[PDB]
Amino acid sequence: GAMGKDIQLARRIRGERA
Amino acid sequence: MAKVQVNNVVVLDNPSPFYNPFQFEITFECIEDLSEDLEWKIIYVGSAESEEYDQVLDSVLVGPVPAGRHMFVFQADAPNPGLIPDADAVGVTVVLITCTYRGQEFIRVGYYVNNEYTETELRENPPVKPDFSKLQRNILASNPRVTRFHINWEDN
Repeated sequence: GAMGKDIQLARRIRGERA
Repeated sequence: MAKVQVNNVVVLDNPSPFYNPFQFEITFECIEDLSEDLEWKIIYVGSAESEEYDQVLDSVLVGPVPAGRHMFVFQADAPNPGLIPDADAVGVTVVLITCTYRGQEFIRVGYYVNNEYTETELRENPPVKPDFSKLQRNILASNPRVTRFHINWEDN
């Protein structure tokens, strides 16, 4: 499952929101 | 050649009730004259278990202004508690303020929002199910993931 919360968020911030 | 360079961000919504509105006292320097409206948006990761849940608390539109370094004060009512999963609700999450000019995002304050119970008992031993009503958003100002980009504020 998505246990790595940090990296999930890192995705969205780095360039996943846009 | 950017028109807005956000510099400081004095988050007021430091660890407070999850039903307290996200309060961001951002100090940005409008580097140039503006043509369109500036779209600061707060995007609360709806699920740090699934990022596509990213919710939108508010978006403030600062119109065409002839530069100027100054502070404005963001606030936005909390997200939908039903959107957040267990591991995210009583866990780490991010709420990013992507300043979006012309639909082009040029900054992203990925403020880690650590959602942890308000009541000491619940911090002592977090209830298996997430209580968004007992939930306190600790906006990790010690960990602002600021990702800013360069956009064409023009039509070039």
